[PDB]
Amino acid sequence: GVCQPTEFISRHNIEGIFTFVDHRCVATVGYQPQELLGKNIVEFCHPEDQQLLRDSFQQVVKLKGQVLSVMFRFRSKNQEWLWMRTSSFTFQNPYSDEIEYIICTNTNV
Amino acid sequence: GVCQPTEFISRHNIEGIFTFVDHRCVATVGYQPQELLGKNIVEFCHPEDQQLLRDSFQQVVKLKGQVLSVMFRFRSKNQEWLWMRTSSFTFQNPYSDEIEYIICTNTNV
Repeated sequence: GVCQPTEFISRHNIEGIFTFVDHRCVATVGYQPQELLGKNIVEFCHPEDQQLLRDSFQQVVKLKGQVLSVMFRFRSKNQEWLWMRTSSFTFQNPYSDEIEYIICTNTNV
Repeated sequence: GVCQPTEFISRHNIEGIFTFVDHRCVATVGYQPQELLGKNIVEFCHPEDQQLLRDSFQQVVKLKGQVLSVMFRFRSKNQEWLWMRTSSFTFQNPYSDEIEYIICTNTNV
């Protein structure tokens, strides 16, 4: 049942900064979580795809709890553009209903 | 870019108890997080698929950090068996490398 990884989950603040990444990012895009944490996801995005990815972040926060999916090229550690299909949605605190973070699942396609 | 959901992320203890579920579970399997949290995932598994799912949970902890993927039928709230493809892996504390959670991404096939 052993899988090689094909996706990783990240958490982001509303501006796009990585605040959590699981270790599958090493296999998927070549970076350790430590190399991504504190950086904006848009810094790893192909310049042509940056408005898509920005629009995704803006919209996911406007309709809290709605899921979006976007496709964009991600800069791997090995200096390749990797096509990524990322689903995004906000996670609300169960008690205040405020946005706690944006949850991204980033799949290499 | 709006997506209807057909996967959700859960976290589990080593025995399979749900300790986290995102709200996409409502669309995917019909339950609120509160209906899953504190129950074992095996309680929602078709009896014929229970040993596969047990074997998954046993092995993911043995090779901590390795990703596994299993297919099993999940009992939805609407009393239907839904085929689920679940990837599982343990998330390690960044400083001790001890297991903190099992992270499951549960996708309706």
